[PDB]
Amino acid sequence: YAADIDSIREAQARIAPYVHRTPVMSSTSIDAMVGKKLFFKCECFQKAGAFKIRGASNSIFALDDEQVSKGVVTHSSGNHAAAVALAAKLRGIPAHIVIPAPSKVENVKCYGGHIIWSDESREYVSKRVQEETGAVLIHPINSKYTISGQGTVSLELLEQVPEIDTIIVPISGGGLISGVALAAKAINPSIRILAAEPKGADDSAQSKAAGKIITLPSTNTIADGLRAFLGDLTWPVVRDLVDDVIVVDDTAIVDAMKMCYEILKVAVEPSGAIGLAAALSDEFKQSSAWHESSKIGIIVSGGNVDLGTLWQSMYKHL
Amino acid sequence: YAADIDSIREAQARIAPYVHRTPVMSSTSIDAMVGKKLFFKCECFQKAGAFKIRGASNSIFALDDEQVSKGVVTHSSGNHAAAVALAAKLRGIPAHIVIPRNAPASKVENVKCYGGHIIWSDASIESREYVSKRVQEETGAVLIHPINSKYTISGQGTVSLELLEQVPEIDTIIVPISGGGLISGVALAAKAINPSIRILAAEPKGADDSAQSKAAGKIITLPSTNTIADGLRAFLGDLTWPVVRDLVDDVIVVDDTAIVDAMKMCYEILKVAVEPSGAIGLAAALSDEFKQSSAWHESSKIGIIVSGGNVDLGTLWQSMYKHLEHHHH
Ligand SMILES: *Cc1c(COP(=O)(O)O)cnc(C)c1O
Ligand SMILES: *Cc1c(COP(=O)(O)O)cnc(C)c1O
Ligand SMILES: [Mg+2]
Ligand SMILES: [Mg+2]
Repeated sequence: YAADIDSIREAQARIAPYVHRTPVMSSTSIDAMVGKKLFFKCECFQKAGAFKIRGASNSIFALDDEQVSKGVVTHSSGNHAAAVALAAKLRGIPAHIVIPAPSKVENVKCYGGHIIWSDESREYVSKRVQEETGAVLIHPINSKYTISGQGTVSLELLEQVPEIDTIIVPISGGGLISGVALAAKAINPSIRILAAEPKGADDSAQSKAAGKIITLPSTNTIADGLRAFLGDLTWPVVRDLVDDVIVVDDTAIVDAMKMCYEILKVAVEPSGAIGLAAALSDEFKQSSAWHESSKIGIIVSGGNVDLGTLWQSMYKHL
Repeated sequence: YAADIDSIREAQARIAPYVHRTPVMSSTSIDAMVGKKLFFKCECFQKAGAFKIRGASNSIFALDDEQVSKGVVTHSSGNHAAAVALAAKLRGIPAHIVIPRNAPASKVENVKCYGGHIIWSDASIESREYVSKRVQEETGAVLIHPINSKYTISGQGTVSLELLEQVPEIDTIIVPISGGGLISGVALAAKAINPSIRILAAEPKGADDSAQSKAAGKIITLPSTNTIADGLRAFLGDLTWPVVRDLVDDVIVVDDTAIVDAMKMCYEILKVAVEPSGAIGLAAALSDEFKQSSAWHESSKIGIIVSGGNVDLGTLWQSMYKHLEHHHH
């Protein structure tokens, strides 16, 4: 596979000065609903509001002196942008960030990212910047270094809760779940890894059922971080090391988000709540994975969400 | 004073099996805005969504078997109602919770959630008290104070025992104030551990009786209150006032738009789903009043007590359910 336990441990050593060891939270009330013990790995509390700084940090700090000196570049409309900007700030090198985009821009400026605006056009702008500067491209999902950084989530989780027997992971490009599964399977081959995916962007579930990478002409989900398709380095992990993809609709995602805010008191983004929706779902509850499970890790992947509606009403109230 | 370091340590041992040791969080972004290092003590992650289970657990578990046999009773439209119901549930005893009939549906649900025996009342304090008195007469249940008692103050002081162990370098603590139970416990424990620690209250402009009381040199009340900080509308009690008078350096008064700004920052930067009352410590830390004060110049490492996360976000959810439909359309 594109990463392994060795590369993941190298990642952990490399990024440990720069990322938070994020907390695990639980709730007896949610536990009762599911009928199992849930452990929420809170990457919403990671630097920049999501897990992606791990992969971005590993990618950037892994570059030698010669390479990194040209800066880094990426095009992104989401959490990857801020992650690259922060990782580059920590390394001391420029980050050229081609946007787009929603708030997610403010997070890049916060880290001194050099924003180069896009309108196709994303790739052309990213392409021109690369040709002229030589800046190294940092991938949101599909590389050894970001997969490896992402797997550190599993190293921490299994230190924090060593009896975890199943892990539910949100899926988009599959970087997070690939790193998580690779690290976890290496520490304990009997751990079950399950993906959580929205109905209107259910390519990963289709892919697994079809035995081949499926792409979709469009996607239809409020889980804005979950609209990508699998890459050629992540699909093999999804195919071989992930038992199943639990598919849930957006209403279930919102229902789960509501629970995160109201019960856990964690201000997650919709994409970060989907693991809980999966754990609450009939599809999961009526399955063998459920019957065999006892202690389930849930990766709460981020918390970057625009709640401007809320604030407007409050300021209107006066 | 009504409590002391020994009471608070007895509280710690008594409640340790029943409450969460809550985490401390920080943010380099917020630190740069204040110009200081902030440490958020997250009582929003405490059982029942707030710190009050500490005081309520202490009060309930301190009782002997016969005392508790007739149950416990309180009156509250807020977080205290649920804290008493939970504490009572943890010991396996009845809780008579006197609630006004017009109390938020969310706060009633939090009581039902813990199996509280609800006794309904009219909205005035006099009504709540009249009902609370009759329940005590009919049952002999023992009254659990939200603010003004040794056991409640001692339980609240465990917040400081944790926080000062978790971040020993803390030199100032900003604490939301309403009846003054939290800040009294926090101050008594913190000062005993380190008498040079600065304790600051954070209070809404539309409910600034603690600030008025400090200036007057005795307990002052207001003819009404006017704040979105719904847990901060009470007045000081005769056991909390002495501690506020002697051990709290200053009351930082902020308006409701500052509170909303600080709540927004809690959500967007810290990723913590606080209630408005729980954000006021950050509003205080961000204020001109604080930044131009002597306390700011003297301070370096500042603890902020994030006191709770129980807030009705119905408006958010309604908009989200609407948005996902349109999105599929
Ligand atoms: C990108 C993202 C994911 C999915 O990550 P992949 O590695 O693309 O599967 C999940 N949650 C959040 C918050 C994200 O930003
Ligand atoms: C009650 C309450 C306070 C105030 O506590 P006192 O002991 O009355 O000063 C602060 N924050 C929250 C969230 C509360 O419920
Ligand atoms: Mg998908
Ligand atoms: Mg007041």
